[PDB]
Amino acid sequence: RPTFYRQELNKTIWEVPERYQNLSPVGSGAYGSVCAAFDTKTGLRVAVKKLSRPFQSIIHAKRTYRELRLLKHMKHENVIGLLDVFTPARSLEEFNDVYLVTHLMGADLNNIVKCQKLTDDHVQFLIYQILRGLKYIHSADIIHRDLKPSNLAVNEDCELKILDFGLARHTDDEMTGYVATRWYRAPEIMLNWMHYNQTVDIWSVGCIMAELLTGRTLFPGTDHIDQLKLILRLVGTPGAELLKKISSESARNYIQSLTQMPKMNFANVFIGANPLAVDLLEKMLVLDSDKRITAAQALAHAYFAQYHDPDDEPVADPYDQSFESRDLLIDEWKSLTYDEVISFVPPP
Ligand SMILES: Cc1ccc(NC(=O)c2ccnc(N3CCOCC3)c2)cc1NC(=O)c1ccc(NCC[C@@H]2CCCN2C)nc1
Repeated sequence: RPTFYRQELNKTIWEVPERYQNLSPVGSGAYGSVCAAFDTKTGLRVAVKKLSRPFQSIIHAKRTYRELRLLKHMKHENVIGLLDVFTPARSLEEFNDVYLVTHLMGADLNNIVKCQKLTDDHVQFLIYQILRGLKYIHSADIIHRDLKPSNLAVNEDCELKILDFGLARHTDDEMTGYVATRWYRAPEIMLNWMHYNQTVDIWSVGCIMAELLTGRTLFPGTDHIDQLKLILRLVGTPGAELLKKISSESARNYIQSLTQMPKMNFANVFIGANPLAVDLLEKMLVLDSDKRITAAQALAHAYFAQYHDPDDEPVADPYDQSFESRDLLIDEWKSLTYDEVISFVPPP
């Protein structure tokens, strides 16, 4: 057992192993708060997330367990992994806090797009890496669902990892109005049209890739409906096949009220872009999610010829998420989480 020390940081007491020094607050929300630190054991700059009252309700306890499971499984160069997980508790009886440790990220992709010269080469490399990461997570049936430039971290070498920095509770208020939390979302998620699949994240990749090519948000809607109109303007209104797959009858009935529009010419929206980038965008930004290119198919697209190596694009180990349908009490979620904390083995 390491020795732990205590310190107050803004609003709470952080109790962490001695290896972790120079803790400095970097973010806070209702689900957790994060400090940057130096891990003296590995020489790494690390982020330390202390979950906020992780076992306060069934919803919080299950979300704690879910995030811990996910981070324990994800072992890929383009996906955030878990460097450490700890608790000051010496037994299940006293277990109440959970701290998760990852590499400390620097710039995100907003910090890249808002103020650099992005060549086509940069765009190929950055999108290649997102798709490489997504082939991996999707091979485990892990769906991100909130892929957006602020969740992609990028180093000075343009190396990228997919994360989720979200520290707040999931919410309606959050996706309301002229907000980046909605601009990248697939329209079937945005309007709850149907059970969504892993290509919700490929739609987001199309939106991010468009934005690296033009420097502008592709669909900066002022609300859900305005955004839906921007979308349909570009990709055209749904045809009969897609309409049937809209299980929501009110939603299906709303889209039929709209004047039909044809899919636009993407070379005339993405003026000057590499024709192969334009081709790829046409395959990503398809309204019917059954017809969208997958991450694995996209990595094989000619746009990525300079980067694609089918022997160096790995898939994940099988990921059991049967717990998602398990009906458990707070203390059972808490014990499952405890076992995962104590069984953690650090990466090499
Ligand atoms: C410590 C920690 C603990 C857990 C997590 N969780 C996740 O990333 C996470 C949670 C749920 N799902 C995840 N998955 C979903 C499937 O696709 C892969 C990602 C990922 C993430 C962190 N890391 C951070 O939150 C973090 C915070 C700040 C930071 N650097 C500070 C500077 C910021 C970073 C980018 C822009 N900068 C201003 N680095 C890491």
